[PDB]
Amino acid sequence: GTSVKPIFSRDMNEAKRRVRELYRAWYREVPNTVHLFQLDISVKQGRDKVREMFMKNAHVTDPRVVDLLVIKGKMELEETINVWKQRTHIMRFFHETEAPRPTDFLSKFYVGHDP
Amino acid sequence: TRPTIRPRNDVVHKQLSAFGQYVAEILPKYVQQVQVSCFNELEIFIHPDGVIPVLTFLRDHTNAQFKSLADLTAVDVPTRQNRFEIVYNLLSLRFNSRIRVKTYTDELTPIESSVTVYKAANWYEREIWDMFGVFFANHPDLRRILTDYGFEGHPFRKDFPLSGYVELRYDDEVKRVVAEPVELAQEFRKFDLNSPWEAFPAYRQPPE
Amino acid sequence: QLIAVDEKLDITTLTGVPEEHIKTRKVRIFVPARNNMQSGVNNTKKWKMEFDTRERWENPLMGWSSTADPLSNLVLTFSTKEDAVAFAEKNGWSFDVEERKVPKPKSKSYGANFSWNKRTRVSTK
Amino acid sequence: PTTKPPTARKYIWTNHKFNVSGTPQQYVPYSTTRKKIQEWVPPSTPYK
Amino acid sequence: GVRTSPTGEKVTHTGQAYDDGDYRRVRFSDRQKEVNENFAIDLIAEQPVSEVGSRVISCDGGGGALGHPRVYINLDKETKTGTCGYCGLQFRQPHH
Amino acid sequence: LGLREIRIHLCQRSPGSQGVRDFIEKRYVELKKANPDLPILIRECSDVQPKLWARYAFGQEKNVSLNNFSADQVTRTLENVLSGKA
Amino acid sequence: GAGGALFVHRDTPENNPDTPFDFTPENYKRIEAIVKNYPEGHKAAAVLPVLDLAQRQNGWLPISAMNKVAEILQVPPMRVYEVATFYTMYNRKPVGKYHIQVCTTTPCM
Amino acid sequence: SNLIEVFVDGQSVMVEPGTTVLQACEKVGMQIPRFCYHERLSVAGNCRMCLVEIEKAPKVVAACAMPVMKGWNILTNSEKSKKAREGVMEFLLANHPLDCPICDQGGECDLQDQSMMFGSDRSRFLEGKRAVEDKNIGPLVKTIMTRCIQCTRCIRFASEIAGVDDLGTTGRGNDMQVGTYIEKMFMSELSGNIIDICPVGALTSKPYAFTARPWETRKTESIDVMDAVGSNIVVSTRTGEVMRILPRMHEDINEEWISDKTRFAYDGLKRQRLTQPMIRNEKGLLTYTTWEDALSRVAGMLQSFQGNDVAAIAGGLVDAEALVALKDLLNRVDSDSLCTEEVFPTAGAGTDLRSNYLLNTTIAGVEEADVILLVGTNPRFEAPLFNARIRKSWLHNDLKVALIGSPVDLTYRYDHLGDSPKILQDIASGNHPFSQILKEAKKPMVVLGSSALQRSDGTAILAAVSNIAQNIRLSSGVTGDWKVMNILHRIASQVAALDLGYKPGVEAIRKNPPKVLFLLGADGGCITRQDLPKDCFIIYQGHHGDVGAPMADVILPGAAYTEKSATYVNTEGRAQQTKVAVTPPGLAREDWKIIRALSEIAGMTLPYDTLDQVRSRLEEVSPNLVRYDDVEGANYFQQANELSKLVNQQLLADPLVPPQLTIKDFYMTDSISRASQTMAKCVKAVTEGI
Amino acid sequence: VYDQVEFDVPIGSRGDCYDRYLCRVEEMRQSLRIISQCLNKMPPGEIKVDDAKVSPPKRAEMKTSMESLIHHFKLYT
Ligand code: SF4
Ligand code: SF4
Ligand code: FES
Ligand code: FES
Ligand SMILES: [Mg+2]
Ligand SMILES: [Zn+2]
Repeated sequence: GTSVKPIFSRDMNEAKRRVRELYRAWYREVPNTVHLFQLDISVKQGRDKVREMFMKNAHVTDPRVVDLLVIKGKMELEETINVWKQRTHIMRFFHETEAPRPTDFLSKFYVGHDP
Repeated sequence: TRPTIRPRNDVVHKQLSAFGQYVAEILPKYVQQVQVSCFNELEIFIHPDGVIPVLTFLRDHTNAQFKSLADLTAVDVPTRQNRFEIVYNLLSLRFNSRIRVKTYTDELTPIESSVTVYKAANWYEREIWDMFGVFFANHPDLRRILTDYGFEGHPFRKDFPLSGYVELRYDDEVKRVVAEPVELAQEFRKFDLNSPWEAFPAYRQPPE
Repeated sequence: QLIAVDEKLDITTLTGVPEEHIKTRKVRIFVPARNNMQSGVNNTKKWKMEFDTRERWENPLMGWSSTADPLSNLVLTFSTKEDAVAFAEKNGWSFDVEERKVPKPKSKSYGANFSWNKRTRVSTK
Repeated sequence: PTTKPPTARKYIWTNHKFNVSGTPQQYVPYSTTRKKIQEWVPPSTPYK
Repeated sequence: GVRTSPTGEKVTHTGQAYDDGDYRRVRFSDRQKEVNENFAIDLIAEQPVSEVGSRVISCDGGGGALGHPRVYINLDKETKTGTCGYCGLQFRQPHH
Repeated sequence: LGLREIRIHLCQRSPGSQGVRDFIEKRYVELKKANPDLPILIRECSDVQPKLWARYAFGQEKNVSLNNFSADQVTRTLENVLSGKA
Repeated sequence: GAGGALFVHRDTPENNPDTPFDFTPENYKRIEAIVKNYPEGHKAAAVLPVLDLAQRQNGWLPISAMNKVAEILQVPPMRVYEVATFYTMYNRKPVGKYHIQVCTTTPCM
Repeated sequence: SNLIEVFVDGQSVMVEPGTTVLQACEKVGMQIPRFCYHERLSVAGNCRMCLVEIEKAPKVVAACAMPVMKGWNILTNSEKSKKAREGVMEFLLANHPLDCPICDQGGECDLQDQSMMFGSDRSRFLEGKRAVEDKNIGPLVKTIMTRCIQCTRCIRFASEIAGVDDLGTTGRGNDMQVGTYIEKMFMSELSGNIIDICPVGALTSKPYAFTARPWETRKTESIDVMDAVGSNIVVSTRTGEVMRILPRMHEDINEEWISDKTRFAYDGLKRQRLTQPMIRNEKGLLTYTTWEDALSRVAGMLQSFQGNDVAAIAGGLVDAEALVALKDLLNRVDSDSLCTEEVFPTAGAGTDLRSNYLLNTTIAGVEEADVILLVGTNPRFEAPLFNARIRKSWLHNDLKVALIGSPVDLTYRYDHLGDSPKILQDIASGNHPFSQILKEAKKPMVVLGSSALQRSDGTAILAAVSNIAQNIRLSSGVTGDWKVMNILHRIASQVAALDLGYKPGVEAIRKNPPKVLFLLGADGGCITRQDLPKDCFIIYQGHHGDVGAPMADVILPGAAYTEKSATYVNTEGRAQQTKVAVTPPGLAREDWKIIRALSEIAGMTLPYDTLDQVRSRLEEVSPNLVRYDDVEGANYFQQANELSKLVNQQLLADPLVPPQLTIKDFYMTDSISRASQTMAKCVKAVTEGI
Repeated sequence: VYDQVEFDVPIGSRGDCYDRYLCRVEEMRQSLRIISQCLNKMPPGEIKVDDAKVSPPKRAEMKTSMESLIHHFKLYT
């Protein structure tokens, strides 16, 4: 029951199919992105980052949430392909000027009060 | 009551009440409520499934003729199970009138795009999607319109913080503009202004 | 057409909040206490959701109050505690709820000020 | 001002200064408040 | 009422001067420190106390609508003077 | 290696703690008479389950469920932990 | 017009808590007779007459007289201060041997 | 039943007989404007702001005093009611001074708000205003008498709640004034509350003067640690600094009041603060260092010693999280010498039964008793809100109070049975008339202060009081849930420590002098270096430089109660949690985080990494410590009485004398209050007249 | 008071840029007309609603009257 209306997919199988299609499109786009934006990363780095972004949301079990995630990923792909994005936008995925924040207890205790 | 109080208009109030009754009788499938505000502003609450029929009837009917869409926006009310309130404002030039149509949705439920009924909605629905995250089904070209490229989240939502989560600055080592977690030299100072004494008895709620 | 989704509601991956501000945060759901400097009770009608206080420091220039907490100002208003709990749950925030405290009904009696044999009699008026 | 002189006050500047930006006489902002938290001062004598 | 700290820095009306070990003094090297020289506490301390032949006096700071809100000062205590809470002027009844 | 403390978390009005309650009503007194130096902390429990806790040297602990135990079962378990067994 | 009399007390060498005041033995007999009229447990009701009695022996009411009445009746001193400052026949300052009071209300005016 | 039906604006409601019009309007959720009515004071009826129209009645009635009559129809928004409110506001504002920009009441003024909501927007007053001279009633309450609207709330509070008759009205009519008529200091442990109840800026806080406005403040709802009552408070902050402390209404505990130490000792949080870790240099002087160095030194000393050598003393302001963390850390080195500065008898049941060391009746219960016996304690200074509850019962329920101890002034009349502890035995045997008094009492209550327990004969005193309770129980039977036995605590950390298995008292330290000592906020001066061997390693953790700091080898700066989310258990056994208002200053850290980091450095890492995990461990040890605001407990008085009958320690001849003999002693008691300049001013004011 | 002034509304014929330019020029002329009327018809009186719970009072009233000061304070905070 729970009486919900879908966006595109009726169960997780169709949602997974759409996820795979979007992943294929991003995988094909990465080399062109590296060429056009004149990025100093490799194609391997770009595809690894695409996989990491996809795996960030691997725990989702709602087909509607997956449909919205695919819609957002398609929005980002359309944005990248048309060059609406600049090199700064593409490089924002890699956080190159962010100092690594530690995760163990002792370093956090040393730096400050935040957990 | 004369010099400083806004005058009333009962004729327009009666006309709008009668027309609201008219609209409700013609479309019982979707119309849930009809209201006439004290300053003569007709409001019609409907079911989401009736977004396209209602508007179509309102813009096409001989006695309606609301051929112009002033604006279309959304309101976020987190306490409601259906978070978002979709508000259409329509103007009739033939009858020199205005009408407001309201419906509801939540985060995961699409609303039918009304680009077919009104061409003006295109950018309005894109803006609602960008600011609030409300998806519109069958929209020609749905994408962000106001926010920056790659911006995460929807700013107009009540939960979103006023200054957001990231800022921008130019970094010389990478020779480009970078986005970093927001740090503020001076924090925005939250004021508590609400008076502990009630202002308007006419709006008092039952004590539950 | 309806698809009968079976799972609990969860929208964290769509809100765009950085994960640090989803997992390490604690919200408080409460009806705010009446300000003891006044007698009005109109600010004790609705439920509030607010986040935990984070570090504030002193700006080296001008000595202003600096923060790095983006949720340090966010306050949400709800009709009932159930709505607040549902919002916090669907947004993925750990919460602490406090039951609403109401003043107990008190038996007032002006004439008690002038009791024949009781301790309640006023020594002044 | 020759026919309508301004009112005289003893705190009004007797010598006008121009825009002193980009000059060793420029304004430099600073906090005008005093220290908020005082720290404990350990005793100067040995404890044993 | 200006006066310098042991470091040679002027002390403001507020009383704040950077401490000897405070690095922030570096912001004044090759520049100056802005200090207003007309101390209000000293200037108001020079005004003569006004003698009035009534128990309650009124003050509006002078200038009518150009001063402060008008207030009424009781002058029954003879051990002290009535001080305006806006302007700082002092009033007393003719005593002794 | 040895006992340092005992903790008995019993729930005030749940049926599954009833027998444990009887123990404290009758058999706790003489058990404290026999063990004047052993801290037997009697504490109140939330709707989950009754429990007994034993602490050993260098902070080693493990617990035993007392759900639906009768008073004799409770004192048998307590003498088992109090003796060089289990 | 305005009253003129102050309703605060400031100690003076002639009017302080150590100003000598005490009832005469005859006045103590009268105080006992006054106290008896009221119901037991309601002894304060004698604040109004006994205070007056003090003024009838001393001429006026020094702060020590108010303290003595408060201690005799076991009433908090601030209650006696309230009574003394409320009623206009109580003299909290010395008066002349003869107190001339001329009426100036409308029928008399 | 006995309910009568009345109508508020044509709407039916059922009310109890004798209910005032104001309360009936409140039943439907309408608030009648007021200035002089306070639901915790006696009705006055003087302000006249509450006047309302009753249908078919020509005269408006005062809603705060008039009892509703059956079939009445209140009309709270009629023209008559509105015009009454407008006229009364006009008369109130006629003589009021134009002081809002300089008044501390500015954004929090009931007069301002009700003028905006119910009054007119204009003045037609064309005369001069009255002005009155200021009164000086001490260093805590600033007085600006011109602002007074003559509500008389201060007079009713002082007379009825505080128990003092210093305030009053002198003169009459327009010239009537509120004051003391003489130079007197209104000094009492509940005095500051007259600032809260005064609706105008006539009575304001002197320490708080001019510092902040209400709209800029951030409100953090928290708990007080200045005593064992656990009063609910609001900490108001602005830009990372604590502005002031306000009461928060809790019906069960402190109502809407707080003691003066709870209200005015917060400035001590800004003085003598430990901000950085410190170690002893080569010359034996304390010098700043990093966290890593200090933790490494402490961990080295911890690794070498174990068992009986390692010991810890907990102070008065420690929280349950830090206590359990320290307990686990010392257990990992096989140490059980974890003690408190406050002594509780360990004989018989001891800490074994929660009922034995708690105020079983509770604060709320005092309202249901008719006889109370207090032994060796001063309720007024050890627990001012508890004494306020006792006076409330004494005033409204004719509660009879008797005391065994020095004849301290409790602000209400009681029966002084004496100060000899042997009298307790005389009551227990039955030769005293008070034995008969307790025999016939339906809800007898016996309260023993923890302060009395500090002396050497305390185990005997507890046995005698338990004997009195047992005699009452066997003679009258058990009525049900009454719990005659009660223990009154004065230290915030004591009940949680006892709940955690900590051994009360410092006796085990003297029995087994340790080599490594952990002073966890312990500033009582109980254990000095004369009571310890040489080369003893003393580690102090806390937020203030006090008795315990300058005698230590390593100093670890901790967080005060305003800078952490920590759990405290009051005298009732109720568990409450504080919230972070501001972060700890400098390099100071959360106490349990200090202990956990130290455990990691020494190799025996504690299982918990977050606050929820440490509270899960807290639940594992004592489950009642995570049930915030729950006070239900099981009575085990019979078992504890049996276990107490074993030993027969002899009673001392020394008369029962409390530590807080007089008001001056009340102010400076703990490290936060000892660092407060406001408390120093209060002490100077109560010792020196001026 | 737009119902009390007289002006014409320019109307185009072709819907192009040229027609929109002519409309704006004529609109400028009609605004001159309306301004002329407004100049000749300005009445006397106060400038804000005589309701101090909405509009701030005058400064002289704010410095003389208690209600005016209270309303100034509350309206500006
Ligand atoms: S008490 Fe209220 S009305 Fe009076 S001056 Fe202060 S803020 Fe203004
Ligand atoms: S000082 Fe405050 S509480 Fe006391 S009478 Fe005046 S207004 Fe009322
Ligand atoms: S006696 Fe003079 S007016 Fe009455
Ligand atoms: S509130 Fe009723 S007269 Fe004051
Ligand atoms: Mg006040
Ligand atoms: Zn002035």
